[PDB]
Amino acid sequence: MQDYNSSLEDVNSRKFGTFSYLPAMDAERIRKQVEYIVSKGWNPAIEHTEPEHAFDHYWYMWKLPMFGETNVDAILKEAEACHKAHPNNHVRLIGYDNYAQTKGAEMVIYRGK
Amino acid sequence: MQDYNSSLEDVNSRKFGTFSYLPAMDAERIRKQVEYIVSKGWNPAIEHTEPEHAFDHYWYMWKLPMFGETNVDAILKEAEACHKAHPNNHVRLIGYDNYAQTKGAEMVIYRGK
Amino acid sequence: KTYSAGVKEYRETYWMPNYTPKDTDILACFKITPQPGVPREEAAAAVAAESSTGTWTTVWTDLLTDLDYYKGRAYAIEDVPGDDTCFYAFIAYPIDLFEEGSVVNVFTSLVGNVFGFKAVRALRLEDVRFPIAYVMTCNGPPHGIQVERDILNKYGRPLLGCTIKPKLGLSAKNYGRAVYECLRGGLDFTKDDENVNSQPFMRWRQRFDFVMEAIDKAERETGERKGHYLNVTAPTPEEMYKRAEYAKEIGAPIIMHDYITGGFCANTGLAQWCRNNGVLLHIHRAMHAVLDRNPHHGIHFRVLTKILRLSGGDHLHTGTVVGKLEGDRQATLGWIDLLRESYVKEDRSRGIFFDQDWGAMPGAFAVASGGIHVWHMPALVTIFGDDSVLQFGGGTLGHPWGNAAGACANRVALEACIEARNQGIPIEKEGKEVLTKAAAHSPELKIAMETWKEIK
Amino acid sequence: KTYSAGVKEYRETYWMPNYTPKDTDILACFKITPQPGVPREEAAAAVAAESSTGTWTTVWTDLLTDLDYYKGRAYAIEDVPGDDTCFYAFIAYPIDLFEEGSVVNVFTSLVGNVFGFKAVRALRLEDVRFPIAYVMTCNGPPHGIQVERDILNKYGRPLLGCTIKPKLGLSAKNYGRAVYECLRGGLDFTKDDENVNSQPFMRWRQRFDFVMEAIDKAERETGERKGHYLNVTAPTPEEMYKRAEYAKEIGAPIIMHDYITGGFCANTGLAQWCRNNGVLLHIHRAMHAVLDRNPHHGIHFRVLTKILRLSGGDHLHTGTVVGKLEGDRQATLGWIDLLRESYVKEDRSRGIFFDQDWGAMPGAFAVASGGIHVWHMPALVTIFGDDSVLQFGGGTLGHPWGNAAGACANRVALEACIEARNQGIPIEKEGKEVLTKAAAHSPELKIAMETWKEIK
Amino acid sequence: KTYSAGVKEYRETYWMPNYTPKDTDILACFKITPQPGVPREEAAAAVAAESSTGTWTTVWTDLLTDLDYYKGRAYAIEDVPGDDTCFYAFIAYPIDLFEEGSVVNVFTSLVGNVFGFKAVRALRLEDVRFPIAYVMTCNGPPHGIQVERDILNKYGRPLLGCTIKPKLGLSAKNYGRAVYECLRGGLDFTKDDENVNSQPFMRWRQRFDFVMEAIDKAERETGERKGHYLNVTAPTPEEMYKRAEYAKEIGAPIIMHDYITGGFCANTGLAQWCRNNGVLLHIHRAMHAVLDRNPHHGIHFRVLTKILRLSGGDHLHTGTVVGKLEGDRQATLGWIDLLRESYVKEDRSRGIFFDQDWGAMPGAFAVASGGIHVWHMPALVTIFGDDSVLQFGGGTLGHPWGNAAGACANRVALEACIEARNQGIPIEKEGKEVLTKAAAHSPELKIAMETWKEIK
Amino acid sequence: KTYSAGVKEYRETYWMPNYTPKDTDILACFKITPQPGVPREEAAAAVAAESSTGTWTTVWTDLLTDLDYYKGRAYAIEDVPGDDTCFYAFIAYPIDLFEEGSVVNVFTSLVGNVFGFKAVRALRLEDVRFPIAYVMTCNGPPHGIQVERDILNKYGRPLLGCTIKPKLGLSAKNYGRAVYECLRGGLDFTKDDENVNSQPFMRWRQRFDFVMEAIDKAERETGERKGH
Repeated sequence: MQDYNSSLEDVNSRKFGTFSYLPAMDAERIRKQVEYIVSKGWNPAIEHTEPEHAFDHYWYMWKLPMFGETNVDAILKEAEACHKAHPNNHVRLIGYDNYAQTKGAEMVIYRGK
Repeated sequence: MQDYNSSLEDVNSRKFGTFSYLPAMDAERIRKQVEYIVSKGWNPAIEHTEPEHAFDHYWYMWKLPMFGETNVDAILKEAEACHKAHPNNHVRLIGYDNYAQTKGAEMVIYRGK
Repeated sequence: KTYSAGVKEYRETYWMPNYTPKDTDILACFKITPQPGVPREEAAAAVAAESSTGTWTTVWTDLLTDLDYYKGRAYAIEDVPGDDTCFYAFIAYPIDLFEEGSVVNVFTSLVGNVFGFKAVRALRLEDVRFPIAYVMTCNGPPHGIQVERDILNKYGRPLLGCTIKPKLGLSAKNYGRAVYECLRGGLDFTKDDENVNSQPFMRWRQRFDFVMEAIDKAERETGERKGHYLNVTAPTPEEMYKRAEYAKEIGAPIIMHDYITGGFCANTGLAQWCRNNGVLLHIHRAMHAVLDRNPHHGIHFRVLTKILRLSGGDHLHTGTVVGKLEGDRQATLGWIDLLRESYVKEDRSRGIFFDQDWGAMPGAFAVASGGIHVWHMPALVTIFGDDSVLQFGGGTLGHPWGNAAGACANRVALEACIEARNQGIPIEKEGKEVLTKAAAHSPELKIAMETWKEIK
Repeated sequence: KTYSAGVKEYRETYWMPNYTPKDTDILACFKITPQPGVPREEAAAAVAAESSTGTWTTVWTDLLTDLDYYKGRAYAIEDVPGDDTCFYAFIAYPIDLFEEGSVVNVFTSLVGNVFGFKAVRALRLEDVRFPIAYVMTCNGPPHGIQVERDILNKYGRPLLGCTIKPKLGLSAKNYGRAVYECLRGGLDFTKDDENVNSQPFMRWRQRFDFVMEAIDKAERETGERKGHYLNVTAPTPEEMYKRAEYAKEIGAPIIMHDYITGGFCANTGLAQWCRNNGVLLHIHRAMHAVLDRNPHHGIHFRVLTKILRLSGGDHLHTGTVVGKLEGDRQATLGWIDLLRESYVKEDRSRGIFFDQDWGAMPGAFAVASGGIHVWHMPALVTIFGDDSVLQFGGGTLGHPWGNAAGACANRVALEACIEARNQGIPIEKEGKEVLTKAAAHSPELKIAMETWKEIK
Repeated sequence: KTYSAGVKEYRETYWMPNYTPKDTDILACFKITPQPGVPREEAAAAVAAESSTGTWTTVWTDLLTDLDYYKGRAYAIEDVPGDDTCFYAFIAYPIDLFEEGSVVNVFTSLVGNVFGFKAVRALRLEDVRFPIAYVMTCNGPPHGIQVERDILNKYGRPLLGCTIKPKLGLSAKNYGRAVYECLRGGLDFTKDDENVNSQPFMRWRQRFDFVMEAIDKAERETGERKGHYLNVTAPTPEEMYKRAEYAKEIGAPIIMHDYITGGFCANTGLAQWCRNNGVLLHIHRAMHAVLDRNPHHGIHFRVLTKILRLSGGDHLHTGTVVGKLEGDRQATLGWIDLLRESYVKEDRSRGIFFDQDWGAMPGAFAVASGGIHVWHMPALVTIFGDDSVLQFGGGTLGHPWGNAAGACANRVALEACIEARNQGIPIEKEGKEVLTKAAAHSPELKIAMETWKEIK
Repeated sequence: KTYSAGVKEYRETYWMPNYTPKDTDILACFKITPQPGVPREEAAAAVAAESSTGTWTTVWTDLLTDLDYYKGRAYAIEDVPGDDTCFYAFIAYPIDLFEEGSVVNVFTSLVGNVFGFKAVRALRLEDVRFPIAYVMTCNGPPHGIQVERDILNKYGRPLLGCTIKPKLGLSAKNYGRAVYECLRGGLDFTKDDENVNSQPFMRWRQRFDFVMEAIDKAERETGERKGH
């Protein structure tokens, strides 16, 4: 029986949506998520934000959503480019579902701070 | 005739409920309070919080309340474990009165900051 | 039954010695000092008739309804232990006689006119049994003890308060300065005096504003929740509600009302308002001694305690036991139980003539006040227990070092007494040594103990 | 001038035998039965201090204000004629101590806590001098005697009323039938009993509706304006105002309130509402005997009369003089004068310790009720005069021929007494012959006189 | 035609086998168990007549209007696959028969009286076709799935909730502590039990306050948006709206209503209020099993699902599929589609007798709850998909390490199942291995898996 | 008194055959058709648990409160006369469990979820004892029989009513004409059908207006009070 170990002062207590309660995604896990987004026909997109502003509804869009993009490697290189340009920012991978007009998927693939 | 010596900037001016106007409790006084809680039939519990958040209604629960626990030494060791895990936090000892659904007792047994 | 005009005795109809009270009946105990020559049963039946459905002469309209049901009836007479000039009469009233959720109606019915009846020399309402069915129609305390402790985040000890003195004459800013010093010293509450409503020297809005300024500063300084009973007692209900609304607007956690002088109607309305708006309600019992002091005429304070609990209040002034006789001490303990407990058993030694069931209606804090100081801390802690508010008006402002030091002295004395009680020390037996050991670490407490003499 | 902590006697500060009361001071007379060993001046000063600005121990905040001005002071002590265990203390309070237009505040200040003070065995507030400056801040009666007579178009005689009996148990329609019979018989008013608010057997809206039906029928039948005091006494001010608003909506000319049990706050609010809405306000004095009966403890009814006149009421129950002692007769005449007159001079024989100036504040009708019947008509007419309401609850419904005949008998008796008084007959000396000559033409009056015994 | 008084059979007028339903007709399917001796067509026509415009005997007012148009008509009869004691009757009602935007009216018309008709032994409303023209008159969900996900900023997974247990008995502060622990553990939502409205042990305002305190603390601690379905189900609509308004005032993102026990009128009003005030509406289906459990009598839950979607709700409890029959599995999938999809095609295997067009009316979250724990995570994720709320009341509070650990275990299980599903793993086939691999990194999940038995 | 996680049976806590109902308890009689193999006491205790304070697995928050008081308890089981597939379970609920003056709350608590519980094949709520203490918290009928007779001035007989037919399809004026003819013939009341609320062929304000026109004409014609 152990204490849960979450607190207001512990910065590791902050979570960032889907898959933030799992171990940080490696390259193989990120690629499988990109493949899932493409398989659904969703439009991949990359957003990023400073960790202090992660609660905001709107993160910074990295360029434009890669509409109609099915090349997994191209999506991965865009996410990596955003990570290099903003190494201290959380980087989110998004699959836009234009038919439901929702984000079919959203997950932080590069954790900041 | 002396000045009262309390101010907004002096961090020692902050108080933390019952027995905070008395000298900091030593081991024997803490044991006597635990014995009182047990004798009342109340359920011992340990909470803790960062000193800046001591005003909050909800502190962090240290594990679960030791329901039906009458071993004073076990309660003391749980409080000591909470203190060791969070040495900078205030640690509060609580006796839950389940019949009145109130805290029959609540006192900071380990002062932080 | 037929209509026969003329005057008839009350005994044959309103005296039923074989009546068994129903579980829904309101029961009343009247200590009756009858007029000489009037038999006991006639006096009891007269009280029952005049309090429920009786009239001095037979009226035909009685036959349009079921008087056998609706009437109040005296069902028992007992001797008063000791005094033989009076006797106890027990009267039962059907629950149908009263408007639901109206302490105003029950009070008016019981005490409206029987106290001036010529058949009795004197009359004292000793106790009233409110059936649980009637209790559940009343709002009761807006929050009660447990909810209030949760709101204030204060546990394991009585709360500490202080009425600001002088009762009148301070400007709003000076008043707020006194409030701030008291609260920063360690008191949980400060209090408007009962006659502080809105005076030319301190208009109520200014007092509310500066009190809230003081509360905010003290809370930031000490890190403990603070309050001040802002008196909303007002000439009219509109004014009372306006002051309550402003107190809510500025974030006041607690307000105060004089429920006897303001009246039960205004008090019940205010208690419901407090429930609807999440504001604690402190009840001051001004004028109680006009009603309850005389042992042979008036209304015993335990009845007023029950009435207040039904009408609504989170705190109620219950008086201090210090300096009272054993009978008075027992009566005080009884009405404290009536104020705070879920069920109070009949106890003739305490003057509790009826079992009082409160069901799930929460209890209110018992408030001790009046000429008390640090030397009273042990006794108070022993008598009232945790679920009480101890108010030190003069005992805080009369400290030689000012309000903050006096508040700290009172807080240290209370916490020392509480810790010693938790450790198993007999606090009332040896309060001097507990206080002295505490004062060894508190100069404020030491000089406070020197300021006022020991009481024994 | 300097702060010295500790307990000091009240006599040196709050006893000023050379003080001359100001024209704006509120003056109070307290009959004090002091605790043995306590000197008279100490007791009077203690009463003054505890009622105005005093505290049991010296507080430094006193020096932030002008205590010499704001304090209440005892300025005179007199012996009570007869009894030597008590004495009269006269205390002056500056007008600044009180909220303007607040009988609640003045009452709370005067009677809030001094009645429980340990220095006195017993305490009775005998009289209060309200300065004209304070009187003009109070609303007073919503209409007063003259405005009410103009509204009702009734002149040259006392008004006649009747409380519907039994006090409780009638359905709304049966209640209205009784009201209709009374009003058609010749009464000006009918009245809800003090405890008729809204009961399960007769909810208030139904009672209001059927009462208005009865009033309309009786007014059409007799061609005279009729009324029924609809009781708006309610658990909360919101409910009280709702019932008052409905009474106004259905055209009720007059409503009723129990100003002591309902409370002064609700009553003052209702009086202002009645002024704003053109509805007459009848005030019932339920619970008065709890306060005013005991000659050594409590509040004399003349104080309550002044309070009611300031708070507001068009009628006030003043009690019946018949069967009272000579001192009680004089006291009753005194408080009737206080209720109705523009200026009442000091009269120790009547217990009027102060000149009371009412300025232009109108007086209220004095209401006589309680066990009275036709044989009381002469005395009542002699005692109360024209500006009164005589209420015959049992005396009307207890008539052998029903409410209409009893109302006619009461009306004939009143009109015969009034005509004989106008003709110069000594009505109280020869009331039997006036009533007999009247009964020669009124069978209802004849059988009413046979129903109840002659009264001397 | 002409007026001929007397009783006539329903079959000749209300049975039209050649009728082609219009695109605006409301269509109903009734499983009829007829009384012996009654032919199928007579029973179907009786249901149609009693549900739309019929009467037991001919009335002349019939001829004042065009009941050839207004009447409901049975147009088809089919055999129930399997059971031969009952048959399906398809009835068409013109859209003019119903008040626009009133599920109350449509429900009352369809189920008001036909279920007690003597011509049938039993009756079950299986399905109702709401034409798009009628659908567009209804408010529908205040926000719907996509708007809710945007408000909460939660995508790509089912939401996680938890009802606080015990259902009753917790004080407001203890309740809030439980809420805080659950939310800080990783749950999106906590939930009031359906019977938590305002109890003596926890009044609603206190619960709302402490829940909001818990929500704020958890949101600050985790950085994720949190909510708690505050139950606004109340005795009266005024009380319901008061509680909803207070929830909005304190910033509550979501409230809850029991739409069957509270009623469709209150629920529709609350859904419109939620749209007007931007508050999410969680709908609890208490009492549903009284209506929908019996396979031969009552109202199938797919009808109640359509009714709720029209009346308005952002979430709806749809039940858990685990432990259901194959037909029950398919029926559950069908009504989940009815709750969430824009268009649902007829599918007899799912019990969907009609194509249901929802147009642009958004769908609501499907809520899974009831005796579920971590071992159910795979199946749930497979059955409900992303647009669902999975509620673990006991599965969170019943964790051996408390609410935070149980919430973390449920969150880890959900996220592991979602990631594995996104990776292409067959989650329902191999849920044990996915959960075990997840538990390798989550001690909370490991001990949760040990706490409750594996499900297969 | 100690927290032990896991699933436990309902019978040991929620079945109290020696419990004597209090005068303030809400009592319920459930006709339980139990699932085969489930003992009667377990079925009765399951109904008591799920309707008051129970949960499918032990939760630690139970120990923060007095479960021995707040719980609903089955205190008696009887055989249904005749049918043996079902039995009567009598369950007592403390009055504290319910919001005062809320039939919504009491109804939700009793019938909210137990009717779908797996342990029972079928369940019928036969009777509920509302203690007088709870009854007095409810508003009850706005007027009741005696007040209504006084309002309507009708005594010594049942009142006569009539629902206007056809249930739907009449215009407001034609509806009012039918109302007038009924009322003038001697009926005390006419009645809207349950599904007459506000339809395109007869909007409610129009129906209300012409009904009142009909009522006034019938009252003047007959001299008796009429209603619709």
